[PDB]
Amino acid sequence: SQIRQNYSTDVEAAVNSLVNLYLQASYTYLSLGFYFDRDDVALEGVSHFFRELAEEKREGYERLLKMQNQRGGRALFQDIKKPAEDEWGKTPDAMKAAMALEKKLNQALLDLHALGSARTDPHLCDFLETHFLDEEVKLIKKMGDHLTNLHRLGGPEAGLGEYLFERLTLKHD
Amino acid sequence: SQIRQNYSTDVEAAVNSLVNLYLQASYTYLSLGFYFDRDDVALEGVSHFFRELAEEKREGYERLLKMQNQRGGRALFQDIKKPAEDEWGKTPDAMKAAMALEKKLNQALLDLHALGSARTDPHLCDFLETHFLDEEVKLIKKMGDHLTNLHRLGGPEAGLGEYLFERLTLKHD
Amino acid sequence: SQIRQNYSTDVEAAVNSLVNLYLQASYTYLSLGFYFDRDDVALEGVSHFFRELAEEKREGYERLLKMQNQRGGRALFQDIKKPAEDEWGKTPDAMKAAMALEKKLNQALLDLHALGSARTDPHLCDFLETHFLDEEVKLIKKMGDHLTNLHRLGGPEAGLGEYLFERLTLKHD
Amino acid sequence: SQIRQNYSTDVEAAVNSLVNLYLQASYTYLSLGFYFDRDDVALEGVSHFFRELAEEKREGYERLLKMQNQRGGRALFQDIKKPAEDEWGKTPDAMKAAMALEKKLNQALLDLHALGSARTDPHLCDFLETHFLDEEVKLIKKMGDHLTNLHRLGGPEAGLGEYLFERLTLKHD
Amino acid sequence: SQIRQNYSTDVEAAVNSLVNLYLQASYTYLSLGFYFDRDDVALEGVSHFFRELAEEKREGYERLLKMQNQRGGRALFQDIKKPAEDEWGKTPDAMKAAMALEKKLNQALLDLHALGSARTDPHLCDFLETHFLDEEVKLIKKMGDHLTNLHRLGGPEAGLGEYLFERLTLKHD
Ligand SMILES: [O-][O-]
Ligand SMILES: [O-][O-]
Ligand SMILES: [O-][O-]
Ligand SMILES: [O-][O-]
Ligand SMILES: [O-][O-]
Ligand SMILES: [O-][O-]
Ligand SMILES: [O-][O-]
Ligand SMILES: [O-][O-]
Ligand SMILES: [O-][O-]
Ligand SMILES: [O-][O-]
Ligand SMILES: [O-][O-]
Ligand SMILES: [O-][O-]
Ligand SMILES: [O-][O-]
Ligand SMILES: [O-][O-]
Ligand SMILES: [O-][O-]
Ligand SMILES: [Fe+3]
Ligand SMILES: [Fe+3]
Ligand SMILES: [Fe+3]
Ligand SMILES: [Fe+3]
Ligand SMILES: [Fe+3]
Ligand SMILES: [Fe+3]
Ligand SMILES: [Fe+3]
Ligand SMILES: [Fe+3]
Ligand SMILES: [Fe+3]
Ligand SMILES: [Fe+3]
Ligand SMILES: [Fe+3]
Ligand SMILES: [Fe+3]
Ligand SMILES: [Fe+3]
Ligand SMILES: [Fe+3]
Ligand SMILES: [Fe+3]
Ligand SMILES: [Fe+3]
Ligand SMILES: [Fe+3]
Ligand SMILES: [Fe+3]
Ligand SMILES: [Fe+3]
Ligand SMILES: [Fe+3]
Repeated sequence: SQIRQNYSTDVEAAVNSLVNLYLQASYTYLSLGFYFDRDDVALEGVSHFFRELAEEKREGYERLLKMQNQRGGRALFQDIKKPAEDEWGKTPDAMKAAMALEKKLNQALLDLHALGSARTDPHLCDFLETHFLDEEVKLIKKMGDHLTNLHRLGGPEAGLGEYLFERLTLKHD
Repeated sequence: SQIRQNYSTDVEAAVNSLVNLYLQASYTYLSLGFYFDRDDVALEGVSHFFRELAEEKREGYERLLKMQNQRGGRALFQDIKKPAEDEWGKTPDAMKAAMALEKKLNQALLDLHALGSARTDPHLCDFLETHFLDEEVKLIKKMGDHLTNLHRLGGPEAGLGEYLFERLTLKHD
Repeated sequence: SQIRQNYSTDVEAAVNSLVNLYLQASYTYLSLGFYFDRDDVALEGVSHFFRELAEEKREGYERLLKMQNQRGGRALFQDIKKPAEDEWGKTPDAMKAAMALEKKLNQALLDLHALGSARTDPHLCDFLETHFLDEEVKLIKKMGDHLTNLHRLGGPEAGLGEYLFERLTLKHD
Repeated sequence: SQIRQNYSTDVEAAVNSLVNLYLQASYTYLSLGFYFDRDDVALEGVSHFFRELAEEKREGYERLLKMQNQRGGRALFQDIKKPAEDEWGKTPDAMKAAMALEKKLNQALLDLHALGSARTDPHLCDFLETHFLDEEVKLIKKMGDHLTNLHRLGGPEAGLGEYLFERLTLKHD
Repeated sequence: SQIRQNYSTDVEAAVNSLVNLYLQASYTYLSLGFYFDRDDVALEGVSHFFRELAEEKREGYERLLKMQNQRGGRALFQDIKKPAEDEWGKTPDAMKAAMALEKKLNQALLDLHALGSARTDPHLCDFLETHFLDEEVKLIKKMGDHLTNLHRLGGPEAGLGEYLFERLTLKHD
């Protein structure tokens, strides 16, 4: 590139990798979102919560692609693997899957930041600090809170608690 | 003081004492407030309720300090003792601690009013009547009401009741 | 914590420590603020300046506590030591104490950032960069400016200069 | 009186006495106010400050007279003694006279409250608490502050300090 | 130039020269402006006054360059010499340097006008009359006024006068 300056080929490759991980995360949330809209699951606030995450992950990979072009790297795309489950169980099972996905993304971001640090790329380090690291921390905190309220609502009266959590914590209608 | 008139040195000292008690109460509510924001407690309306009390106790000690200066006494500060617990249990345990704290503050206010009465200081007596005694009575009544609704929600289905009380009585989002 | 990821127990402890330092700084500014409101000191712009700093330090420790909870650490509180003086002298003595306090806080922030760097915690490093380091630098610059104008106003005509500085530099009525 | 209930003849008399003291205080502030408007004194902010006090003392005696009629006592007026000085010196001499006057009024209010207490007249006690005691405390605190700023401005450069205090503390034009 | 008409090569060269003098004057005011913002000088109204002059000199050289192009001359730039001092002393020393700089610019403008007159270039003569000569006269008059008020404020109480002049004559906050 006539513009490329201080941008390691290893960072360029790891940015492409992280774009595939966001594409795959977005597709997982797509599937979670539709699953909760099934007539035999029918938790619209849960569905909305995951659809909005599919959108947020989408903005993540678009931001990464834009930055790849601003630095003079070249986007390379790979096949996007289907989500790990076809059916996602009850609200607490889905939320625990989402939390494990966000931990995996957060560790990928932290590995990419360590890589950019090792290549002394402060533009890369600040881009991740600014647009990604704090957003992940807030989201994981929010999922932890939701798992804790789902657990206080669980036990023998679990169907009732699931109905209440969807109605009084999550956003709907 | 060139301004000091009818202001006993014993009232001045007891005002300093009561400022330390408010500082300590404010710090207790700080700790309650953050405890309820932990990802493994996650009751935002409970957290909000205690954070607002930390603020209200803050206004109490600032009002006492301003009055100390208006009467020509001298503020003297002491170390502020840490709150009595590091972890505050469930909503009803926290609310019972808060109620015991407000009883202790209310008795301190009532002892300071008896002292000002014994020193025939009607400015002091009216300052406490106006800014403190009725606010404590209202708050204790409100905590009594909350304890009564927590008790009707307790028993075997306690986690559910705690989730409902936070959602439908306390203020959040 | 079900949410804790890449958050060292040493950072968690040093965040608790820094919260105690902010609590103590806030309490120092409380005392400075009331001291300047005494009828025999009576510099309302000086009092306002320190009261606003008590508030700003308050926002600092609340921000640190919120971040401790977002990362999945646990707030632990200790006794808050009383301020180092009961009487704070004239404006330039108070401002030199405030400056020494802000230097000590700034060095604590810089030590916590070096610690987070040594534990490769970029969320921590960016949190301090964003919310604390530049605010301290600006405040210390402002205190340096105030000390320089107090010094040009000092000497034999010191009472006059102190009255003018409070009236024409500091905010009041 | 067909309306008089629980209103001691000694309180009625002491209310008449206190009305004469307010009339005399108002007349002292009248004289202070015009003195500072003399072409050879010419401190308009000082003049304004005392004229406003003449008005405030006026509202005091009118409030006392209205209350005398509400309780069914009978206003009795006596000759109003002229102010203690024809010329009031410099700002700090005038402010020290005003402060001594407000101390004397404050002690009269405190003696009337002790009297109403000894006659178990809680309407009287609350009337003084509500309309007089806190207003006196605030005013004396304000005069103490002004005396302290006048003192920091005094010494060999006293004419200059007096000009600055009038311009930058007191209200004018 | 296909447009050049009645534009002497000596005027073109002297316009390039005068552009270098304005660049150098602008850079002097830059340095004055930052010097007065140092924590150990701290006179914000003085700093503002010189920063605005850096801007005004900037508009001067841009106006000269635009006019050079309108007449069909060719801008030629030379190295811009650093300002004559690294530290500018107190307000009156800085203002006397600024005044000497404006005298030198004013004499350069007057020499360029005499040159354009000798080449019978009335477009040049009117351009300088309209955009430069009266602006210099007003500015020098204003600097003379400031030097006179600084001198009435000088002597043994010089630090005080400097603080007052910055606060009550110059623009700040
Ligand atoms: O949600 O945009
Ligand atoms: O839209 O973020
Ligand atoms: O939604 O950002
Ligand atoms: O709540 O103010
Ligand atoms: O704010 O009370
Ligand atoms: O909130 O008062
Ligand atoms: O100051 O908020
Ligand atoms: O409020 O910062
Ligand atoms: O005040 O931020
Ligand atoms: O002043 O009414
Ligand atoms: O009018 O008080
Ligand atoms: O003026 O009340
Ligand atoms: O100043 O434009
Ligand atoms: O802008 O002149
Ligand atoms: O500023 O022209
Ligand atoms: Fe959306
Ligand atoms: Fe969104
Ligand atoms: Fe978004
Ligand atoms: Fe969006
Ligand atoms: Fe609030
Ligand atoms: Fe409040
Ligand atoms: Fe309040
Ligand atoms: Fe409030
Ligand atoms: Fe504020
Ligand atoms: Fe603030
Ligand atoms: Fe703030
Ligand atoms: Fe604020
Ligand atoms: Fe009036
Ligand atoms: Fe009035
Ligand atoms: Fe009034
Ligand atoms: Fe009035
Ligand atoms: Fe400008
Ligand atoms: Fe300009
Ligand atoms: Fe301009
Ligand atoms: Fe301009």
